[PDB]
Amino acid sequence: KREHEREVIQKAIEENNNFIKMAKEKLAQKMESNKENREAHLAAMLERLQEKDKHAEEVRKNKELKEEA
Amino acid sequence: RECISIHVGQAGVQIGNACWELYCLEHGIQPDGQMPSDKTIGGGDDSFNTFFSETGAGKHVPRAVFVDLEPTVIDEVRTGTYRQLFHPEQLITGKEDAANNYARGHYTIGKEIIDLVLDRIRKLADQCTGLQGFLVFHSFGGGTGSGFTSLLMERLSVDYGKKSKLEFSIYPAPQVSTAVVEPYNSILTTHTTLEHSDCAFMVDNEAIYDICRRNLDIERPTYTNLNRLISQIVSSITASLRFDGALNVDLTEFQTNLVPYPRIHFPLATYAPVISAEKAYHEQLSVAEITNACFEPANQMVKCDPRHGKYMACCLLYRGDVVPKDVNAAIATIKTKRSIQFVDWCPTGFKVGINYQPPTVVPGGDLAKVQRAVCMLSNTTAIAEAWARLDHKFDLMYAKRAFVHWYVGEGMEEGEFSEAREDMAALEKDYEEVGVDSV
Amino acid sequence: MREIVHIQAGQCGNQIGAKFWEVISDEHGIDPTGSYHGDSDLQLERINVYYNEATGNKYVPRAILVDLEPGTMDSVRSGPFGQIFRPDNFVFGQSGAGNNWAKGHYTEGAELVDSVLDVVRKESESCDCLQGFQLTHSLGGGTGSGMGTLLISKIREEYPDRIMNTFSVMPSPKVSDTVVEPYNATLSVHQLVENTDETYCIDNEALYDICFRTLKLTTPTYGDLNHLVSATMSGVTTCLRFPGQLNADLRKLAVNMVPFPRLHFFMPGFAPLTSRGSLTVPELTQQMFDSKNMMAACDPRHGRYLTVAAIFRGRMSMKEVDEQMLNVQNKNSSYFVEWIPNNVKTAVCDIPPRGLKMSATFIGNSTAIQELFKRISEQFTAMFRRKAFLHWYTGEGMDEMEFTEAESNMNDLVSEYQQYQDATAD
Ligand SMILES: Nc1nc2c(ncn2[C@@H]2O[C@H](COP(=O)(O)OP(=O)(O)OP(=O)(O)O)[C@@H](O)[C@H]2O)c(=O)[nH]1
Ligand SMILES: Nc1nc2c(ncn2[C@@H]2O[C@H](COP(=O)(O)OP(=O)(O)OP(=O)(O)O)[C@@H](O)[C@H]2O)c(=O)[nH]1
Ligand SMILES: [Ca+2]
Ligand SMILES: [Ca+2]
Ligand SMILES: [Ca+2]
Ligand SMILES: [Mg+2]
Ligand SMILES: [Mg+2]
Ligand SMILES: [Mg+2]
Repeated sequence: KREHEREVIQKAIEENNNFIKMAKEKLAQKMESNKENREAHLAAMLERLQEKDKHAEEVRKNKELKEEA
Repeated sequence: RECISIHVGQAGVQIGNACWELYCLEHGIQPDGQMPSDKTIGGGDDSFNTFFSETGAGKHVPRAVFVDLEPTVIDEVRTGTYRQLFHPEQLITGKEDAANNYARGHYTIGKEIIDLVLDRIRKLADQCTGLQGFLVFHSFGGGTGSGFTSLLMERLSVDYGKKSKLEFSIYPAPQVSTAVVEPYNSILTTHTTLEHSDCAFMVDNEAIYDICRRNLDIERPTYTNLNRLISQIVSSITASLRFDGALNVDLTEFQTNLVPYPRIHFPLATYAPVISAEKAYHEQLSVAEITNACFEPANQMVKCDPRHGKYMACCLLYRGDVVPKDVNAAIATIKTKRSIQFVDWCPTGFKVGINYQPPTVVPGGDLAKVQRAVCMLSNTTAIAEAWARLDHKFDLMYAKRAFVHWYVGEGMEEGEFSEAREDMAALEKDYEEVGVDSV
Repeated sequence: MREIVHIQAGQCGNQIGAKFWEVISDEHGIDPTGSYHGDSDLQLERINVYYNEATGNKYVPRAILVDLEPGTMDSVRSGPFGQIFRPDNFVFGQSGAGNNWAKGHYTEGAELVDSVLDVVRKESESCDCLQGFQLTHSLGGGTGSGMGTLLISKIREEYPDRIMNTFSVMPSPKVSDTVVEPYNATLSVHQLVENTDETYCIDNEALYDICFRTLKLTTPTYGDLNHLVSATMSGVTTCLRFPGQLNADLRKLAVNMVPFPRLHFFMPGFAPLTSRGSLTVPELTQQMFDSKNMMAACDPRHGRYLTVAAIFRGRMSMKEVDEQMLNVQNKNSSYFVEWIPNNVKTAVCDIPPRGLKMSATFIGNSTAIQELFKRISEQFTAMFRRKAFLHWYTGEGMDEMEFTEAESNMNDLVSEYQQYQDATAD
């Protein structure tokens, strides 16, 4: 019985420890996946407006080249 | 044997403001923290010390933390009548709220302040000879109440493991809802937190709103009216921890007698009597009368019909002029009524407790000071009606992906919305499985 | 704490925007000298949302005034509150755009935009927590329409996590004879669809019809039209300027009002609208939801409401308001999408506007707003089919395709509004 009693308290400890680690792990990847997403959701949003400056300069360039009366 | 309260968002903070005001009046603590009746200065093992710490100067400081992502709400506390009661480090505020967005409260704005909140919590814990668990007050619907609370619950599971966490949640109500996306925030927080909370007491604002109108003749209730009434339920539950008595429950006891299965941990509270001073006048109510009032659907705290479900466990907390003989007879009658159905796997289905300190009313309130009152915490399958209503509202919007962009713009993926909804689908199924009669 | 930076471009933006500051300054007890002459302490609880504080307890609007015709600037300085505006926040041009969108967006506005952003940067750095920007401007002119949308894109570039709100005034043949207005509007809508979180559509065709049909002004003036806008603008911003918890800041408003990012064009409404030569809660409620009180020239009963925000002002029975909002919603069930539960939100402010005892402002995201964009696409395509006046724009560097893309994108937006107007729950 005393052997069983030690096996039981040890299980309880292993129960708690696994709860912490599944928690710690699940939180860490979910905050990391989220980081990637919001980075890419900004990275591409401002690569969206380099095309709007590469086009802003393109327009202003086509005017001066039209000023060649 | 100590508990730490955490109040999150406007709803949690403003609820705590009412609860701690009531605690001080119940224990005779003045707004400056002094309790004259306490003769053990700077410390003690008194029952009220489970919720109050002490300083050498005789001050009694709540073992609480207030957190909001914008300072408007907590600043009232910092300047209100009870400003001296709390140490400045206990009150924590950011500068930009979560904008009714779970994602902002969990990822974008929440992460900015989570570490500070845990550090202040840890300083409270280090002031403990033995810590039972945490009491978390918040709202399902707000951006901070849902998003940040879920982050805090997950972090608490790491720093403290299986230590008890109990929630007091505010179920959305259109009567006072200030957000269209509240269904999204509630399904997401429930799913994220579902495996971290050992017991969650939901309060439907609509139920409180109707009770205040009907029982207290309040023609157009306000959060102040509602919050005081919530405080009575919170006071009754904590009364067994704050007041010294032989017939008390503690966090471990009534958890062990209310929750049959880990996911089935959502009881609905009922309080009685809720009466106005005019009607109380020349009208005193018996133990049996308030006991019967707990099973009447009108007095419930979540809009649902327990008659159309089955009880799995009832916890009856009496306080005031209550004698054991009266309590035993009242519960004896309930066990004869067939309109009150218990599952067939719960023969013994009543946890009972008595505290002898009478209920207290804040001055200027609407509730009458009664001699005896009772709070019943019942785990009935009828609560699933609440999940069904909120899941349907989730489905209507999600079918068209309405408002989802605000959440994706803050980093989330559509997967989290289906993942969370499937979890609610399983929970709705679990609540019907447990209600089926055994083979 | 929650600070908003106001910007106003063009003659229209500066005149409707000048009235805005006269009205709200009165509501908060601020006189043209920037001093507080008020009685109740709710006038200052949130004064810092729109006003900077300086030494001597003087309040200065957080405003930036812009135009490519310097004459405009003097007009504001001479106005009733012209001396309250911080003088360095005036950013004037040289010549004027001549109702040419391309000049304001690409050529003359571009050379001036960087000077504006410097004032923007100075104002934003003195904010404890900036929440966003609001722009007042017209879509028919050349400066507010072209340079306004450019300033939006450049601000979003430098402050991409703040809310961009606009009060955009929309051309009408009934109010101005300029022939290229359909071009400028269709080009600005193409911009505002991508770069603003929420846009209050002010339509002069609706303002003129209200001034003529309801107020019996046979010859309305911009002073008459702008009296309507100032009442609307004061109403749709009172949740932001006074204590409350419904749509209290610009982002919380956007999250309740914008189910889809492109469908952020609102239909403002105000009540009452009574002639000087001629009120209960049930009446206010019915009037708000009447088409004749909409500042956009669209009939909400020709479409469906995705979301609605109603603001009540004055001393009144809150219980009476709750009933009437419930009554009007379920008496008009068919005009609210069934797949967005509880999409009508109601706020109440104790302080009424000047001159009235009870006011009601209406903010509606309705699929009927497509009637307006269809009016403009009709006018736009009428001239683009023949390429009339198109040399004004290609001469500044633009290509004909930017016009087709702006045309097609507006037509896509109209098609999108119809998609959700016809959507079912099951
Ligand atoms: N019972 C009660 N409910 C409240 C109270 N305040 C807000 N609520 C509810 O909380 C929900 C909205 O969440 P809030 O608490 O206001 O928001 P928050 O927690 O501060 O988070 P943010 O919106 O990001 O600031 C709604 O369903 C309200 O009905 C309150 O004082 N008492
Ligand atoms: N309601 C109202 N509309 C105006 C006002 N001023 C101009 N508009 C409208 O604005 C459009 C023309 O734009 P303007 O503001 O005059 O032009 P701008 O933005 O100053 O640009 P440029 O004059 O070309 O340099 C027309 O459709 C007019 O009807 C005003 O004071 N009130
Ligand atoms: Ca003591
Ligand atoms: Ca003491
Ligand atoms: Ca005119
Ligand atoms: Mg808040
Ligand atoms: Mg016991
Ligand atoms: Mg001009």
